[PDB]
Amino acid sequence: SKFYKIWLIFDPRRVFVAQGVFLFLLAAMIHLVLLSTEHFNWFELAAANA
Amino acid sequence: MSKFYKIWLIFDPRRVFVAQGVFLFLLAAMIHLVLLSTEHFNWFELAAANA
Amino acid sequence: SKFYKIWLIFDPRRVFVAQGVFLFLLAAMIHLVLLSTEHFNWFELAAANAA
Amino acid sequence: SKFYKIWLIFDPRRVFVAQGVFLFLLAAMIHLVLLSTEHFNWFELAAANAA
Amino acid sequence: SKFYKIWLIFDPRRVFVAQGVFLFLLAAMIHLVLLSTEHFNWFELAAANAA
Amino acid sequence: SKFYKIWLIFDPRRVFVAQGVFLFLLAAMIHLVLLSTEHFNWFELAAANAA
Amino acid sequence: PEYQNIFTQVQVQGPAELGVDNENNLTEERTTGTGFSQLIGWIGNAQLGPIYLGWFGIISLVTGTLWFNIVGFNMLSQVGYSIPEFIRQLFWLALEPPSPEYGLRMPPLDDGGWFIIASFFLLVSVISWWLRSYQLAEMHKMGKHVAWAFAAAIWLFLVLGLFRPILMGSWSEAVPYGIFPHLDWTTAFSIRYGNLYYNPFHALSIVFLYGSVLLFAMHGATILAVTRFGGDRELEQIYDRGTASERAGLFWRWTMGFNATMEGIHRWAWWFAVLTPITGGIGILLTGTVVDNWFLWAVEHNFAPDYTQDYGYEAYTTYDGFLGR
Amino acid sequence: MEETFFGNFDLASLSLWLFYGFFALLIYYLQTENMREGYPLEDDDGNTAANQGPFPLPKEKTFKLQHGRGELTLPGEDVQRRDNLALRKTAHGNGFPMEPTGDPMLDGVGPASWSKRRDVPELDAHGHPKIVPMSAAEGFGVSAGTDPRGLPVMAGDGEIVGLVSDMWIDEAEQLVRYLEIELDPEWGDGKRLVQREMVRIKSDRVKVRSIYGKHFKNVPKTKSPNQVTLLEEDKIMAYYAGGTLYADESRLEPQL
Amino acid sequence: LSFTGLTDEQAQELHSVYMSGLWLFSAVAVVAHLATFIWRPWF
Amino acid sequence: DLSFTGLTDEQAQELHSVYMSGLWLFSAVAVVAHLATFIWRPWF
Amino acid sequence: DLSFTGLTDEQAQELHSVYMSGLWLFSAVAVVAHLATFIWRPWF
Amino acid sequence: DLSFTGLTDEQAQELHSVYMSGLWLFSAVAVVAHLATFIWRPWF
Amino acid sequence: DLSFTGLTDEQAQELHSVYMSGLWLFSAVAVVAHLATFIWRPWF
Amino acid sequence: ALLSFERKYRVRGGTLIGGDLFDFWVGPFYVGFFGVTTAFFALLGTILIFWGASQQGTFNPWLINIAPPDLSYGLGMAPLMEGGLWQIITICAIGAFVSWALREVEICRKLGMGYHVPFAFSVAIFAYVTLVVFRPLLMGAWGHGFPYGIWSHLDWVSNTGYAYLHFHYNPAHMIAVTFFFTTTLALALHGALVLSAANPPKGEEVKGPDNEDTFFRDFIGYSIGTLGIHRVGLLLALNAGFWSAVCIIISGPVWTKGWPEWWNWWLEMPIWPS
Ligand code: BCL
Ligand code: BCL
Ligand SMILES: CC[C@H]1c2cc3[nH]c4c(c3C)C(=O)[C@H](C(=O)OC)c4c3nc(cc4[nH]c(cc(n2)[C@@H]1C)c(C(C)=O)c4C)[C@@H](C)[C@@H]3CCC(=O)OC/C=C(\C)CCC[C@H](C)CCC[C@H](C)CCCC(C)C
Ligand SMILES: CC[C@H]1c2cc3[nH]c4c(c3C)C(=O)[C@H](C(=O)OC)c4c3nc(cc4[nH]c(cc(n2)[C@@H]1C)c(C(C)=O)c4C)[C@@H](C)[C@@H]3CCC(=O)OC/C=C(\C)CCC[C@H](C)CCC[C@H](C)CCCC(C)C
Ligand SMILES: COC(C)(C)C(=O)/C=C/C(C)=C/C=C/C(C)=C/C=C/C(C)=C/C=C/C=C(C)/C=C/C=C(/C)CC/C=C(/C)CCC=C(C)C
Ligand SMILES: COC(C)(C)C(=O)/C=C/C(C)=C/C=C/C(C)=C/C=C/C(C)=C/C=C/C=C(C)/C=C/C=C(/C)CC/C=C(\C)CCC=C(C)C
Ligand SMILES: COC(C)(C)C(=O)/C=C/C(C)=C/C=C/C(C)=C/C=C/C(C)=C/C=C/C=C(C)/C=C/C=C(\C)CC/C=C(/C)CCC=C(C)C
Ligand SMILES: COC(C)(C)C(=O)/C=C/C(C)=C/C=C/C(C)=C/C=C/C(C)=C/C=C/C=C(C)/C=C/C=C(\C)CC/C=C(\C)CCC=C(C)C
Ligand SMILES: COC(C)(C)C(=O)/C=C/C(C)=C/C=C/C(C)=C/C=C/C(C)=C\C=C/C=C(C)/C=C/C=C(\C)CC/C=C(\C)CCC=C(C)C
Ligand SMILES: COC(C)(C)C(=O)\C=C/C(C)=C/C=C/C(C)=C/C=C/C(C)=C/C=C\C=C(C)\C=C\C=C(\C)CC/C=C(/C)CCC=C(C)C
Ligand SMILES: [Fe+3]
Repeated sequence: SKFYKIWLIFDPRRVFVAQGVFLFLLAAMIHLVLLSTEHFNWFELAAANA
Repeated sequence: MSKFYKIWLIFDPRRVFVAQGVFLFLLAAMIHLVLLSTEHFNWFELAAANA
Repeated sequence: SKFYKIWLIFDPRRVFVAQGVFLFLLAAMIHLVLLSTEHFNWFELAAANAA
Repeated sequence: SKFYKIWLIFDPRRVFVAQGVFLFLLAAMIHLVLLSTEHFNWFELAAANAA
Repeated sequence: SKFYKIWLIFDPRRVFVAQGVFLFLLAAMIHLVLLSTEHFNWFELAAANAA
Repeated sequence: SKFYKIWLIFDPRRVFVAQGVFLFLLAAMIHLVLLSTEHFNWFELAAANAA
Repeated sequence: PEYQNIFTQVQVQGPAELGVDNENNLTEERTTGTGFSQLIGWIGNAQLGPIYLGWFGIISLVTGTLWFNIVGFNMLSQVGYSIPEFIRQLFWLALEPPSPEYGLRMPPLDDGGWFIIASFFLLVSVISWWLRSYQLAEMHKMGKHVAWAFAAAIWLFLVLGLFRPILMGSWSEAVPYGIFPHLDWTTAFSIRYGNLYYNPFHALSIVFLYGSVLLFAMHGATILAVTRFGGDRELEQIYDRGTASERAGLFWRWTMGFNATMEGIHRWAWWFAVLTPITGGIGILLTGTVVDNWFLWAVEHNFAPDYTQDYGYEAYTTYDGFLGR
Repeated sequence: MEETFFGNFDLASLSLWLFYGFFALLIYYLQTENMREGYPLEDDDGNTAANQGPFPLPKEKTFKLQHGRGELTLPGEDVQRRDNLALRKTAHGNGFPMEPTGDPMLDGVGPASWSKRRDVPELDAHGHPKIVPMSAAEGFGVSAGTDPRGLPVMAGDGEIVGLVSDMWIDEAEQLVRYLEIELDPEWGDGKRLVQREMVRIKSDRVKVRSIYGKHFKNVPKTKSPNQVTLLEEDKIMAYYAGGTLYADESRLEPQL
Repeated sequence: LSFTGLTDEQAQELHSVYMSGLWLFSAVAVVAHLATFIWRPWF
Repeated sequence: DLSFTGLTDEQAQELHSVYMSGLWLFSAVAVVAHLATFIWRPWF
Repeated sequence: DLSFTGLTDEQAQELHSVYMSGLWLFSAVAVVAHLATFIWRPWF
Repeated sequence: DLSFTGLTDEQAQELHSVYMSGLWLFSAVAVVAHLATFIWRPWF
Repeated sequence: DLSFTGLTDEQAQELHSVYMSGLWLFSAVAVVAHLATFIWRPWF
Repeated sequence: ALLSFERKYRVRGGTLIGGDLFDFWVGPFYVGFFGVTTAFFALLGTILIFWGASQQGTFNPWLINIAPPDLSYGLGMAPLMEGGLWQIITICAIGAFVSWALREVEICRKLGMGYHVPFAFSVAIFAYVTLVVFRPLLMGAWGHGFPYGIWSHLDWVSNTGYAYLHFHYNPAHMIAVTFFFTTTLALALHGALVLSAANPPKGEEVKGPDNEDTFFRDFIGYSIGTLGIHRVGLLLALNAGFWSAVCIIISGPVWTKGWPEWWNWWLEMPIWPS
């Protein structure tokens, strides 16, 4: 495709900071949702495995 | 339909792309949160209920 | 008829953003109204149908 | 008849915006009072029917 | 008879807006007053009339 | 590979302070969520081993 | 009577003031969109000038919306997506903190799990806004008193929802995200731990809260009283003291025996306001983690008043007498 | 922790006494920072007073003034001191009011007293004078309220002493500062400035109650009609406020 | 004569289009009200 | 000749022609969506 | 003509051609995700 | 032709080529992590 | 050729090389730490 | 003693009553006719507090408590040690506060400045007056005033707050509290701007009004100005004092049930569906 032209509109400095902050907040939020559950809380699964 | 490309004359592509991106993610997060609030489409609860 | 003159009075940039937020808010509001009713809540009906 | 002169006094863009806001709010209000009544609430009538 | 001179005192643009706001509010208030009464509430009468 | 140009757009001084406080804040948060866990609290676990 | 400078009696509007600039190049991130409101111009400046939007500002605005939306989406889902009921119960609904049974662990999404996630975005949003205040002061080449004063407010903000729950070992100690519920929490917090009136730091915070309103009524009235001498231009009165600073000082010197300077008034102003959450943060941090009962603490330290009169209503009147029968 | 260090002195009590020490230091710091101007105290005769207060003078702080106006250390000799004041002591001791030796408004003593500020106009960020007439200001106009230009000016005794020809604005803050008064030949000779804070603007007139009709001819003037210095600003504003007590004997004498 | 700086000829052109839209909006409302009255009369 | 936004009469038709094209496409999808949901669970 | 943002007719057409390609790719993924979800747990 | 933020088309071409390398690298680790997690504890 | 921070290609190229050396060193200690703590008390 | 600039301001005149009989300065303080009455009322009130403290049995400032009479005494005078001393101290306190405000009028009249400060203090007096005489008058007994103790008057606030079952739900309390937390908000930021502009980083020039004007423009998108902040600032604090006076004068004379029950008007509106 010709997706390389997105950088002709977006500033590379702005996207990378936004992309970096958005991805970490996503990863932290998704990880917390897993911790909320009882089936995917790996900390609780280890306790239940002993 | 085929002449929809003129929308970029009215709209600045820079600010609309940002507005679309924020709206698209907020839509995606909101719908997932709505699904999680239900008793049937909470895929996390169904995984536990299936084991 | 000849309603094209509305764009001589209304700025196309300002109306398009105005109707964009209005359309989504209306669409979101009507969807929420359906979700507030027992009959038209498609999320709660899937649970009943599955059981 | 001769009412066309109202635009020599009223600003067409200032009134069309006011008319658009007023017309939707008026339409929303009447739709709301219909839902308040038990007889004209089409969402509740649909729930009552086929049940 | 010669009441047309009221426009020499009242600005036509000022009075027209005030009259338009006053007339709708008066019409809305009277309509709401009838709904308050138990005899002229056409919404509740239709429910009673339909038995 | 080619990622060495990431510094052509980011100020190394500005990133490193943000890149530095973030790691400690992450490490502190990760270290605390293990303390809140019964299975991984090494402080409370040593007491269990001592018995 | 004489013109009390409370509302400006004539407004002048010129070209919009886009702001000063230096080598830090502030104008890159400014919106360059200005509006003038004549209604707000009666009491203050009428220009709704451009706002500098950086990355701390955008991240704070975006993450603050996520906390606002997550709380709002939960509240809307709490009433079953009933918009009329959501509006009716808007002041009553909230995003309640996790149940105490979960401690500091991550609770289920319906039992405070979304509260932690919403709190996480709120914490990022508040800290980002503080960084914006710090960065803007540094890029404006001024002192960081705005950021430092904000950090004092964040101190109580962090203690209420982050520091004390960690020290107490339970996320349930946080404050619910509701209009009335955080008022219920405020009342319940005082009742649970004795009487927060007898907390010395709560009393100390009230001293500076009362002093802040007392000073800023005094400073506002004094400046408006000397605004006929250009007293509202305080900065020029600091670098070159006029009669506005002299009469303002002499008014308070002749009234209560001592006064301040045009610059020293704001040091009193800054510190009294800053000490309001600083003492409050200490008082809340010492509540539960240390004391758990403040009136008994007052009795132990001998500053709780003792009353000798009787307590029942029968000791003062009769039921029939009160009813007038 | 729920243990007392000694007796009933717990962590909560320790933090309370730590704040007492900090607040005592803060009060000392705040009060000394308030003493950068006006000290030493001196007495009525002008000599340095025997008593100077419990708090010592603070260490000198230096202000780097903008627009190339040099440095400024507040603790030191005050350049705003006024000399040759037209006052005499009503008592040989201290703590008694001074009696003006002439016209209090003309001599600038009491409510009419000004301060020897810099004889240069206040400058905004750009560098040009902050307060300028609307005729000199570009793009400025009245946006709300009553425009005082052209309205007659009424004094405290009801006399009409002229009409407002122009009004000076703070273009940096977009605020009105003064109103020029074109004094009538029967009352004055030229143009006088009155601050916006001492004039009440009505529909048909602007009224200043502090100054009578006969006192406008003595209002301090400006060297140039395009700018006003801080010294002229201080003299003009103080004159009007001095009329609140010195316009007539009734104002100075007790009201009851 | 004209408070909006708009000519008489322009006003007649504007009103003719506005009335055409008004009748079209009212025509839909008449059909909409007719359908509602048949489905659930209120008289 | 009348214009408050600077668009020429000729080019206002060009914009409105597309705007109708977007309107009918948006409305056509809405009709199909409304048709589908009425067969699913009618509200009349 | 009628360029409110400075883009010419060819630039707008070129940008929309890429945007439509991105839109369809995003929509194609959404349909597959929606198709898989309905098979897993239908909502109709 | 059109460049709002300034860099030429060739510079944007090489910027995206490097960017997709990071994007594919980030996705490759994400897919493996998602694949490993599903084997460990499936959510479907 | 393109730089938003005023650094030439070779100046940032050696900036990255020394930076990764810290990153790999930081990750190498972390890899050993996770490998050590998994043997101690595994979470999988 | 004087200041480096005080001599030119210490002029004769500006009194409201008494003329030059009292028109002198004692130390830095200005003594007027109302400075004489302030000295009499403040000293008499202070001494009577310690006289009441002596017979109360304790001189501990925390435990000193001069309480109002019982509600049975109504609006009449009570025995001086059965609540009557509180009534005299209240009269002395009201006389001292009014004299203090009137003394400030003489001071600012002699300085040719506005009367904003005595007016602003009068709001604080009104908040005290509505607490000690106005509310007891409406409720029919002097025993409804707060006692004169450092910690004893906190128990009155706590009991009066819970006399309406949850006092946060008082609508006027919400308005008044919102003004306190915002007045301190305005004080913190306004004090910060002047300090930040006058005290830039070391080695850099001080800033003028423009720099702080454009700072909150860059910060929050709007700046009320140097003059506006003092105008809104006095209004924010005066409204804080006024609405606090309102919230307590409607608690008992105007509203006797619980304050949560007040919000029942909003809950059961006819528009809300059942
Ligand atoms: C029954 C009620 C209890 C009570 C329980 C409490 C509790 C509980 C607390 C107080 C505290 C306070 N109490 Mg108390 N208090 C009572 C009786 C009183 C009385 C009285 C006359 O009776 C008074 C005057 C006070 C006064 C006070 C203040 C001194 C103090 C708050 C400090 C501060 O400024 O907060 C203001 C600070 C904040 C609001 C938090 C900071 C906010 C952050 C920084 C801003 C984030 C904004 C957010 C993102 C939203 C932004 C949205 C914008 C639109 C964009 N209390 C009784 C005893 N009191 C506090 C304290 O202890 O301090 C030591 C506290 O926690
Ligand atoms: C159970 C307790 C209830 C409660 C019950 C009450 C009650 C009861 C009252 C208030 C009132 C107030 N409450 Mg409440 N309130 C509660 C919780 C709170 C909280 C909180 C964070 O939780 C806050 C911030 C507040 C805030 C406030 C303000 C609205 C107000 C404080 C008094 C006032 O404004 O000054 C006004 C007082 C004055 C201005 C004093 C005047 C001073 C005089 C003129 C000068 C004194 C001079 C003196 C002699 C000193 C000189 C000596 C030395 C020489 C200097 N409340 C809890 C829920 N609240 C009080 C009020 O409104 O009073 C009007 C009131 O009566
Ligand atoms: C707009 C409302 C705000 C406000 C404003 C305000 N207060 C003011 C002023 C202003 C504008 C002044 O100009 C004036 C001043 O000069 O302050 C330094 C003042 C003032 N308000 C003061 C304090 C104060 N302000 C308070 C609050 C407020 N005042 C509000 C927040 C409070 C609270 C909340 O309680 C207090 C305690 C004083 C520092 C001063 C008034 C000085 C005065 O009245 O002097 C004459 C009297 C004496 C020296 C002593 C009199 C003693 C009595 C005869 C006996 C005791 C009576 C009293 C009831 C004792 C009760 C004790 C117990 C409750 C512990
Ligand atoms: C303790 C002394 C006082 C104080 C001090 C203080 N507060 C401060 C400061 C200081 C010194 C600042 O510098 C700072 C500031 O910037 O002030 C302007 C601030 C501040 N404290 C504030 C308020 C505040 N102050 C309070 C109290 C106080 N703090 C005291 C009065 C309180 C209380 C009573 O608790 C509050 C709530 C803020 C206005 C401000 C900084 C908060 C901030 O901006 O946080 C970042 C968050 C956002 C930008 C967004 C928040 C959420 C939005 C409402 C969501 C968007 C809604 C919108 C409808 C969009 C919807 C979109 C969707 C539909 C898609
Ligand atoms: C309730 O909701 C629940 C269900 C819980 C929920 O979770 C909702 C989830 C939702 C909504 C998912 C939303 C996620 C989305 C959309 C995923 C976006 C993710 C993306 C897009 C990944 C980009 C990766 C690219 C990077 C990160 C780096 C590239 C790295 C390189 C290194 C860049 C630099 C390249 C160079 C060559 C150097 C620079 C060159 C020069 C300067 C020349
Ligand atoms: C039940 O009761 C409650 C619950 C209360 C309720 O729900 C009440 C509901 C009520 C009251 C309904 C009120 C809604 C109404 C009335 C709906 C009108 C809404 C309409 C009609 C909106 C259509 C918009 C679609 C377009 C139009 C898209 C356009 C798309 C195209 C792509 C854009 C055009 C592009 C160009 C022009 C290119 C530019 C051209 C050049 C540059 C040349
Ligand atoms: C055996 O079975 C039997 C018995 C057969 C049976 O089934 C009985 C069923 C029966 C009887 C059906 C009863 C239902 C009925 C009747 C349905 C109501 C029908 C309705 C409600 C019609 C909607 C159309 C409204 C639109 C779509 C408006 C669009 C509005 C436009 C968009 C205007 C707004 C836009 C503007 C631009 C204007 C603003 C102007 C400026 C801003 C200038
Ligand atoms: C129980 O009662 C309760 C519920 C309590 C109650 O309150 C009852 C309700 C009450 C009493 C409300 C009373 C209702 C009233 C009064 C109804 C007003 C409604 C009106 C007036 C209808 C206007 C329609 C106008 C349009 C929609 C035109 C369309 C315009 C078109 C689109 C043209 C636009 C222009 C152009 C295209 C270009 C023109 C320019 C050039 C040619 C240059
Ligand atoms: C209560 O409500 C409940 C029921 C919960 C609910 O959920 C209701 C939800 C409701 C009503 C929301 C309905 C959502 C709607 C309608 C949103 C449709 C979304 C749409 C239409 C947009 C998607 C596609 C956009 C992309 C993704 C484009 C791709 C962009 C590409 C990637 C850009 C590439 C471009 C370039 C590179 C430019 C080239 C440059 C040069 C040539 C210079
Ligand atoms: C129309 O739009 C939609 C969208 C529909 C909508 O509804 C709009 C939203 C609506 C109406 C919601 C209205 C929100 C309301 C009323 C909320 C009021 C809020 C109140 C009163 C706040 C109380 C004080 C709370 C404290 C004091 C917090 C301090 C805690 C902080 C955050 C510390 C961090 C905490 C943590 C736990 C850290 C977690 C992090 C990790 C674990 C890493
Ligand atoms: Fe100030």
